[PDB]
Amino acid sequence: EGTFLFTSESVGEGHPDKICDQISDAVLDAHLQQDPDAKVACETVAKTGMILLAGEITSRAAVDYQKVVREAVKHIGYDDSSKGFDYKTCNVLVALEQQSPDIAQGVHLDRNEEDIGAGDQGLMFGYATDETEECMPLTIVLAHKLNAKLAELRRNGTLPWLRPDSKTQVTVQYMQDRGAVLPIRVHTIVISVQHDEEVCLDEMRDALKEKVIKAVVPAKYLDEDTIYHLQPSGRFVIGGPQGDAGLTGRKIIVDTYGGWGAHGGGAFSGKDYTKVDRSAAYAARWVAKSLVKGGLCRRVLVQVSYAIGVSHPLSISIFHYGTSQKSERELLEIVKKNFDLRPGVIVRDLDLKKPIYQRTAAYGHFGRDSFPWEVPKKLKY
Amino acid sequence: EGTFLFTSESVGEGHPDKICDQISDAVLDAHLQQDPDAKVACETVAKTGMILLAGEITSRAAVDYQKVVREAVKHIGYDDSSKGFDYKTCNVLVALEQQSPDIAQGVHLDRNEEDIGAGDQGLMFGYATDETEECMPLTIVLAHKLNAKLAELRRNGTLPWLRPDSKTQVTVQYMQDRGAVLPIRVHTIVISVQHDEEVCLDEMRDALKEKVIKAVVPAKYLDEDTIYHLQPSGRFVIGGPQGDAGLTGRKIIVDTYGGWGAHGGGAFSGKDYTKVDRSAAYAARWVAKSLVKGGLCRRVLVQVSYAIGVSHPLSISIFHYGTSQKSERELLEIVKKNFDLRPGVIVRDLDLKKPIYQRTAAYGHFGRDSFPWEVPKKLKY
Ligand SMILES: CSC[C@H]1O[C@@H](n2cnc3c(N)ncnc32)[C@H](O)[C@@H]1O
Ligand SMILES: CSC[C@H]1O[C@@H](n2cnc3c(N)ncnc32)[C@H](O)[C@@H]1O
Ligand SMILES: [K+]
Ligand SMILES: [K+]
Ligand SMILES: [Mg+2]
Ligand SMILES: [Mg+2]
Ligand SMILES: [Mg+2]
Ligand SMILES: [Mg+2]
Repeated sequence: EGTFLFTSESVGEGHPDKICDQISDAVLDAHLQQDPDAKVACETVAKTGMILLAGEITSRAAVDYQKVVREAVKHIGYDDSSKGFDYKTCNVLVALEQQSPDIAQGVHLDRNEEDIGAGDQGLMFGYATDETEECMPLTIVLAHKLNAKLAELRRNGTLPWLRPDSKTQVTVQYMQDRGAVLPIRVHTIVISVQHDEEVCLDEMRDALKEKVIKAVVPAKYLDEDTIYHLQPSGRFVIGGPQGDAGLTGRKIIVDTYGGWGAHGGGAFSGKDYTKVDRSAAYAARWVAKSLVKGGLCRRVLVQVSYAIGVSHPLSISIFHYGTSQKSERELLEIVKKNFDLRPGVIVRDLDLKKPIYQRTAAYGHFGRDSFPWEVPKKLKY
Repeated sequence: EGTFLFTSESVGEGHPDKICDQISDAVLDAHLQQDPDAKVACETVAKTGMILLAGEITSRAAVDYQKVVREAVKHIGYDDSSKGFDYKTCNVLVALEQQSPDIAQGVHLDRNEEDIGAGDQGLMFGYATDETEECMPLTIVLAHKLNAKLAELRRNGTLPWLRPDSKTQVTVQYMQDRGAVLPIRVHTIVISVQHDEEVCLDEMRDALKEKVIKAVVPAKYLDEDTIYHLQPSGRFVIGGPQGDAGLTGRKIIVDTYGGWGAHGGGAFSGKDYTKVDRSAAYAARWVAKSLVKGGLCRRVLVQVSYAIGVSHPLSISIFHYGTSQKSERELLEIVKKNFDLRPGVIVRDLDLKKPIYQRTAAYGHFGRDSFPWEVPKKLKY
C-alpha cells in the first residue's frame, strides 16, 4: 500500500566504540587548542581496564595524554569499578608516532593552504531530507534522542540504576511521496542499557517506556501495534569496554544518516581537516542541506571523491530521488558554481581548525547545534 | 545528458586495516576448525611493530595466537624490516577475555539452535545490480581487481619493487536506464602502492598504467579523456602499519558495495555467525542476488534489522529502484515466503560454521568465488 519500514540505530556516550570516538576527538581538540595546524590521526581502542591510543600526530602542542583521556572518561560517567570502568584507575597506553614524512611531503609540505592536497584518497557522501526541520531521517533522530534521554536521567539521578553504555533502535513506517519520504508511525523500538545489580527487569522496562520513550517520541507515532523490545537480553550488568571492545570509527552509520543515503567508509573522529574523510563529508552534508533548505530538492544525496595529494575533488555527483524540477545535471552545476570543495577552502568555510570536535563525537555529527556545516549556504542560480 | 559519475575504492592485502580484518578472520577460522560453535568477537589493531588482539572469545579450541597471527602476516607479505613490518619479529599482544556471561545468557544459552537470538541489535543491507555478471557495481569490481593485480605482480616477481600496502579508486561514468545503471567509461583511476627505495617515480607510473591498469580494465572503457592519478603522493616508501594504524572493521564499504546501496554500520571480520552484522548481511546479499538473478529486479537494496536476544528480524524492506514490474510489497512477500532470516537458520543455509572466513577478508566479501551467499536461491512465487 505504498508504505515501507526503515530502521536506524544510535548508541550512548558510554558505548565502547563511542568512548573511543570521544577520546580520539578529545585528543584532537587538545592539540588544536595549542596548534591549529596539528596533523592528527588518533585511533583509540578500549577493553577492560584499558585505553590505548595508536596513530600519528605531528604537532607543536604539548598534550598530557593521561589527563586528556581520563577527563573524557570521567565526563562519560565511568568513575568506579562497580560500573565496569574507572577513569581514575584504568590503564592508558600510548603508541603515537609522527605523521609519515612520505605522507607529509605529498599532502601539505610547502603547499599554499588553499592548495593543500587531500590527506588521502576516498569517497564521501552527504545527505539531507525534508522529513524533519533539521533535515535528518526521523529514525536516526529519535534513536539519538532516546540515548540522550537515558544520559539525562542517569545524570539527574532520577534513574540511578542506569550506567553509561546504551543502544537504541527505531523502526518507522513511511509513505513514499514523489521521491520524498513521509513518516507515519513508529513500528518497533529497541532499548538496551547497562544497569546496576539491584534493579529488577520489570522496573527497568516500565521506566524505559514511561520515562524514556514517552518523553522522547510523540504520542501520535505510537499506537497499540507498536512493538517494544526493552532490555531484550534480560540482563546487562557487565557493560562498557568490559562487555565489548571498542574502537574509533566503528559507529560510522550512527555518526551519519542511520542507513539512509550512503557512506564512503571513512571514520570522522581523531582526524584534522586535511583528512577529507571528515572535512569533505561535512562539506557534502553542508551542500545537501543547502540544496534542501534552499528549496531546490526535498531529498538529496551528494558524492565527492579525492586522490591523496590532489586538492580538487576527482568527482562530484548529485542524486535527488526525483524530488526536484531541475535535473541532477542542473543541480550539479549549481553546486559547482557555489561551493569550492578543496580541503584548504572547506577549512575556512567550516572553521575546521576550531577545537569543537569532541562535541560531534556522540549523538551524530549532523542535524544538531548549528555547527557550520548545518548552516545552509544561500545559493546563487 | 542523463549521465553521472560514481566512485568506489578498494585496498590491498597489506593495507593496515585489511591486515587487521585478515588476522581477525584467521583467529575466527582457527577457533572454528576445532570448535564449530565458538563465540568469537576478535578485534585486531596494528601499528609499527605491533599486532594487538582485543575482544571476547568463548571456545573449546586451543589456539596458538602467536602462530596464527604471524602466519597471516607472512601470507600478506610483511617478512622483513626493510618493508616496514616483519611477521618473524613483530610484537603480538593479546587482550582476549571470555564472552560476557550477560550476553551469553541473553543470546544463546539453553536455546534451540534455530531459535538462537541475534547476538546484537542492528541493521544490515544487501545489494545486487545486473550491471556485471557477478551482480556487483563495476566501480568496486575494477578497484578490487587492480589491487589483486598488484599483489599478483608482487608475488610473481615481475614488479619486485612493490610492497603489500595499496589503495585503488575507480570513477565510472554511467547512464541511467529505468532505475538500472549502465557503465559507459572509466573517468578517473587512482593507484597508490608502497614501494622500495630504489625504483623511480616514472618507472612506477609507467608500470602501473601498462602492467596493472591495461591488464585489468577493458580498453573499451579507457579513452583519451580518462584521468590517471598514479602514485599521486609522489613517494610511498613508508607503509603498512608503520605508515598508518590499522583496525578491524574500518573498511566496511570496501568489504561491501563501494558506496552503492547502503550499510548498517557493522563490521564483518572476527565474528561468528551469531553476530548478525555478518550473517544477516551475507543473507541479505543472498536475497538481493537471488532477486536479480531470478529476473524479478535489475537492481535491489534489502534492509533487515534485529534486536539482541530475538531470533526473527524486526523489519525487512525491499527497494527495487523502479526495476521490477512487481511492487516492492510483492517482492517483500516473495522474500518472506522463500527465506528464513533467523540467525540459527541462516547458519545452516549458508554453512557459517565453516572456517572459510579469512578468504572473505580481502577483495570484498561479495561477488566472488561462489560462496554460499553468492549462489542464488530458486524462488517460488
Ligand atoms: C552485544 S555486544 C555489542 C554492544 O551491545 C551492548 N551490550 C553489551 N552487553 C549487553 C547485554 N548483556 N545486553 C544487551 N546489550 C549489551 C553494548 O553496547 C555493546 O557495546
Ligand atoms: C594516507 S594514510 C591512509 C592509507 O593511505 C596509504 N598510504 C600511506 N602512506 C602513503 C603515502 N605516502 N602515499 C600514498 N598513500 C599512502 C596507506 O594505504 C594507508 O593505510
Ligand atoms: K567489539
Ligand atoms: K588510521
Ligand atoms: Mg563495536
Ligand atoms: Mg579513510
Ligand atoms: Mg584506516
Ligand atoms: Mg555492530
